[PDB]
Amino acid sequence: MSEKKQPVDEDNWDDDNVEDDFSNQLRAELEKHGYKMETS
Amino acid sequence: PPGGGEQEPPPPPAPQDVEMKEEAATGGGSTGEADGKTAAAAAEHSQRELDTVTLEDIKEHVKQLEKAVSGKEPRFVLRALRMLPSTSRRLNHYVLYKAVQGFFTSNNATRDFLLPFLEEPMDTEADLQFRPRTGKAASTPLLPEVEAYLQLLVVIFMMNSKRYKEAQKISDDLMQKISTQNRRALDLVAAKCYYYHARVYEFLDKLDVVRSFLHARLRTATLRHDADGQATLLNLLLRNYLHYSLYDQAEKLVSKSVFPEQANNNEWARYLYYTGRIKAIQLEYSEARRTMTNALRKAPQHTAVGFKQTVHKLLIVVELLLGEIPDRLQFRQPSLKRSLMPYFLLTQAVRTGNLAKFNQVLDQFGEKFQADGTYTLIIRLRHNVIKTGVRMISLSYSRISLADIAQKLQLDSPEDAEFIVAKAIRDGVIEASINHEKGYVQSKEMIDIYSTREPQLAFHQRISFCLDIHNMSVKAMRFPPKSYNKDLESAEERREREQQDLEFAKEM
Amino acid sequence: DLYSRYKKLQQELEFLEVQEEYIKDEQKNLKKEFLHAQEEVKRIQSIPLVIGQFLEAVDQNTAIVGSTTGSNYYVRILSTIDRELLKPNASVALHKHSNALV
Amino acid sequence: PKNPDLRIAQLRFLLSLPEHRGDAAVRDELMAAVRDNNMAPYYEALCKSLDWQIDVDLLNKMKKANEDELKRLDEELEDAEKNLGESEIRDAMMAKAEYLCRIGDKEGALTAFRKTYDKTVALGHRLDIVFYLLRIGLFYMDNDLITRNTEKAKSLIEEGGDWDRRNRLKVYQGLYCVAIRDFKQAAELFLDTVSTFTSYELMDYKTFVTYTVYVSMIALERPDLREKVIKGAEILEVLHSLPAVRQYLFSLYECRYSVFFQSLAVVEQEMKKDWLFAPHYRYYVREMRIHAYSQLLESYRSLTLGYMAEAFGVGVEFIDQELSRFIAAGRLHCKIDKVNEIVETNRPDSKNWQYQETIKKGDLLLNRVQKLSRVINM
Amino acid sequence: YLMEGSYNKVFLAKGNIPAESYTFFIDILLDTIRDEIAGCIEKAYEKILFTEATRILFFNTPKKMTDYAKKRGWVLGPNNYYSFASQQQKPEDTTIPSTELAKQVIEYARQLEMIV
Amino acid sequence: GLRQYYLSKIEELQLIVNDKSQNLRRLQAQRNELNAKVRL
Amino acid sequence: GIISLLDEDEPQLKEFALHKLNAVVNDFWAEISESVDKIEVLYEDEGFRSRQFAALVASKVFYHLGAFEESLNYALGAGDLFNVNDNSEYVETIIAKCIDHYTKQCVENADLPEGEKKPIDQRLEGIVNKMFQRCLDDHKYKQAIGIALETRR
Repeated sequence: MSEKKQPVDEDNWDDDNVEDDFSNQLRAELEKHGYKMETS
Repeated sequence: PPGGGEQEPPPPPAPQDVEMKEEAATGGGSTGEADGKTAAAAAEHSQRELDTVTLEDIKEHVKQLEKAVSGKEPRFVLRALRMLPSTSRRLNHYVLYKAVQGFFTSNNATRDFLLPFLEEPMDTEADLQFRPRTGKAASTPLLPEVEAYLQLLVVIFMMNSKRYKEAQKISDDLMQKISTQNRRALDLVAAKCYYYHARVYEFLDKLDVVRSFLHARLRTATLRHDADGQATLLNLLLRNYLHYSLYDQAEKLVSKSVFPEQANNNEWARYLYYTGRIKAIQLEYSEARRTMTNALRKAPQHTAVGFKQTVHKLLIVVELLLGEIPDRLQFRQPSLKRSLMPYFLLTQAVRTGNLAKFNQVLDQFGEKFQADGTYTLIIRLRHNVIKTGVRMISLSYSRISLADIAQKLQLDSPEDAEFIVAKAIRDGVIEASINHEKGYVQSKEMIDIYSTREPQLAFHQRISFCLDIHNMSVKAMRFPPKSYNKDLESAEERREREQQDLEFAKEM
Repeated sequence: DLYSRYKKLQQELEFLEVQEEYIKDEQKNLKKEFLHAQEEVKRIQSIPLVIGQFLEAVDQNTAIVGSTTGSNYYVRILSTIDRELLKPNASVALHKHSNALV
Repeated sequence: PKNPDLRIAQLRFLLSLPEHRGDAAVRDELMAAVRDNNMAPYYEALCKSLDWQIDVDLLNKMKKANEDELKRLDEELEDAEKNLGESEIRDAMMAKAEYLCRIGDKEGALTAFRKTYDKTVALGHRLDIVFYLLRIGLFYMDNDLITRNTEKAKSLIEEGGDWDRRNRLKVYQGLYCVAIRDFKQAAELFLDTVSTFTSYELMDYKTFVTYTVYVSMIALERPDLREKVIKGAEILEVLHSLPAVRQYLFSLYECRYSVFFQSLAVVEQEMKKDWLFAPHYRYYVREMRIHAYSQLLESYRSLTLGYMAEAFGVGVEFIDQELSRFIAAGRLHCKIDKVNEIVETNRPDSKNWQYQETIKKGDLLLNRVQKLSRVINM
Repeated sequence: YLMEGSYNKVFLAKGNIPAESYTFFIDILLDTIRDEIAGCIEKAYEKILFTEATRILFFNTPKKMTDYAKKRGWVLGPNNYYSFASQQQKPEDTTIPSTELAKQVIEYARQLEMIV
Repeated sequence: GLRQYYLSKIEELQLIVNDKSQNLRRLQAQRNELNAKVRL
Repeated sequence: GIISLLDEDEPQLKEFALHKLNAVVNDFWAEISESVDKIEVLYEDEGFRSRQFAALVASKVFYHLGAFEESLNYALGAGDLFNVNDNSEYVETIIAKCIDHYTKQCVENADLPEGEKKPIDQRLEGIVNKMFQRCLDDHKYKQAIGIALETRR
């Protein structure tokens, strides 16, 4: 079995959607709240 | 010589063990059961030939010292193979050339000696009329020449061996192809040699007079026989017609040979793929994704699958062109993971609304996308990013200034920020109005789509389809009804004993 | 001869065409005929019915009951009975002469 | 034995994945590795460690000590068969296979546990063997071998009551359902917290209290948080020793919205360094943000967007970019305005959103069966 | 740039013709944009005076705007483009499902009971 | 052209036989299981 | 690419265009297959000096596209230049159209040949017996007996 005549050449899914959201937005959002209290 | 005479002498006979059992069983069968009685629509020699293609791909590697394949040719090429009383001496010749390797030294076929291994079909009453033998006795040397491909002043030994096979091929094209499956069994041998006829020519030769030779090869198809000649001669017609700009795509629309209706589940499965890229490359989006998906799920159980590495890339290129996107790494492998990471990072930007994030991809991995040959599709995704963005913004914000959306989409201009929204209503992404005098874009809260016809269309596509698979689970189910041998009523003897017992009671 | 090779071979396509049309009639005609006997078998249940009690079954569609005349019997079934309505210790019906499940 | 064996699995997580924190974890685990006859589970952990060039004499004193306990089985199996009890060869090493489960790998365990499974005729030794199969199924994360023997566990408890074999069992699905992302089951397995004893794996019962409260604040709403975990005497006094978790849970209940994020930053950081929540620490808070947002928003309808800065969490544009990405995510039923500076809510029926999850599963199951019917029948 | 809504950057490329004249081509590209904006003037717009949408193409104030304002609507008034934003006539159609679905429900019963 | 006219009909007619005969054998055995239900 | 020069109205380009319509009849056969079929216009325009070879290439190109009678009516009206060349794999393609169309015509003409009879072209009837003369003179009489029945004459 397992031929494919070659002409040319959970644990994982939920976090991938969560990797999509905070991909480049506030990863370690931990200390800006300490710096937003005196601004806002 | 001790390192020689202990490591070299078992590579002759243990292949000679298995080469008296795989193609000798084919040669003992496909001479007497293809030119012989029959090998019908349920044949075995075709799948046996598949087994003698896939085995010898990774079987041979070495340049064959100790004549371990170099002595197979002066063995296997001196074959009359006419009839059993003349092959009963040839069965000894499968053993008589073994001592030629063993007692003496043979002619070591090392890059030069293939010329005295090809001129034999005159030697000892050999023929070409038995082309189930001779077309296999073409292919049985025609494979391991081009299986290593070895590309060092060898190409003419491949070519002269192909010309001799072309001499069998033209006799297949002209002389007595009726009902012996001489076309049918050798259409595979046509198709299987074409991939070696291609990769030689896709290395150092031309491409295009074979095309006109392939048209006459296609011309003689479908008139005389109508199975597996309509199929392989069109995928092998497409293989560089896609990779050229020649017309060849509206031709395949008006090609009647779109359906050969059965193509052995592996040439059929990629057939929908080669025409799947055709509708993709000429802007037919929604029709293409269903024949991309059907091209993915009719495929076998192999692991080194680099064309499946290509369709799994291409299948959801065109769905990024439409909007839907599945989790692509849902079958991620140690060989699939490195082939996804640039392309998976591409659809990371599409599901976001950023604009130069696409450009952060298109310089970081612009060179990789041409290596896969997909760049002309990638460049037009800027229209789809901004229509994804304007749907995201209009669904998030209700009353947003048009001089705010441009700074969020880094458009650098509010004067065309009206203008994308103009085609966004022309295309019909968002519905509601724009106060151009003020600057805010209001939107109506459109809820309760539940009282609209449109979820029934999501039903009616899927109601009728699930009734089809219930039909197919009936239409593919009534074949094992067989050998229902005899519904016995009750008996002959016990029926008569029942009659005698009844007559006893009536007398009583 | 070669001229008979086509004339006799088209002669049986004439002959083959009826047969697939013929069994096409009988895919529906037996269903309208099977439903006649489907109700016809229940004449055995008519009035004069006696009472036994289910004990066990040997196999598919054949069982062992014990009559209220005291003697046990090895009896047959009637096929319309849902078998999964049987045996806590099921009171059954028996034919008054041939004495099988009703 | 396998009773101190889970702390080893946490300390192996403590070794590798904190990358800078890799010095005291390779000391105290090695403090437990080159004693108590451990041989097998740390060869690649030595490769993840430094060189430690002379461990050969450290191995040879222990593989000999491995053999000394091995050969005294080989000095027992012929004296236990000469005058047989209840297969006292097996009956000796039915307790010493769990040593060889710790010392060797699973293979010396799996052929000896299934050996002695046919020995005992009462389940009271059988069902303790199955718990040993579960606990190794967590270390080697045998997510397919736990599916067999959990049913093979659960099939045994029904005869008898076996509540120390049932309530202990509920902890094992509870730690498995929280290992996978299944929180509405994990609070349901952690429902009792009464007969959940001062066990071995959460050696503080108060650590088990911290785990069952973190999963409860997702899994259930507030007709049930206002009755079950706020009123339980068994749950109130055990976090009375905790100043952190008491303030963290009640700030959601007392509507102390601004201080809610302060300890949420503490828990989520602690959730990262903790084992077994670190696979899903990014999924937790984004569900706790959207639960803290919509709790406040479903009270009113015309709440302005500049009120939530000084009362709920500072940064107006921080609230802006956060609410924009959740309405676009298809949840948090409201609709924000921008230039008159207000947030409007709506109310949808439980029809459109309930229809949405149906069409996912209908496509998913038909994806399963259409792909199946191609695979079978060629 | 003609694919998305961008129109100004299109005519910034009509400020940038580097290679040769390209004159007859961009004038057809003028013409196929002229009806496009005269198409896309018909969106949900308010009152526009005779300066704002008078300069959205190119023109200062010729009678060419009267060619467009009498071709389509947005009626010539006191410095006004009148909005006939109705979109009201087409809904409340039960019959169009009631013809089409009565066809489809029978098609369900075809591949349900009768042997095929 | 009797090779290329007349023999072009033997090659065609056998193709219509080799599936319409298979249509029968599927169909008559489909009745044959149904006929077993009736008499029994 | 020679398809664009089919509106010259100088006829000598058309005979220069049809010089390329035979030897490379397989590669831009893709091109002038369905988009351009303007053979029949010059076929009817009273030049003529051509329309002879013009009906050949449409008898080529409608053949493979399933329009066999569209090839066949052009194969009838092409005249001598269609039938001058029979040493190829193409002569089997055309007598399996025409003679098959002939014998399925003559079965209808075995019923009622008198009154509203079909316009039997002299090329439609003259290559029937000519190929039958090719059978009488090539030694085969197991098939010379055959078509002599199949002509229904």
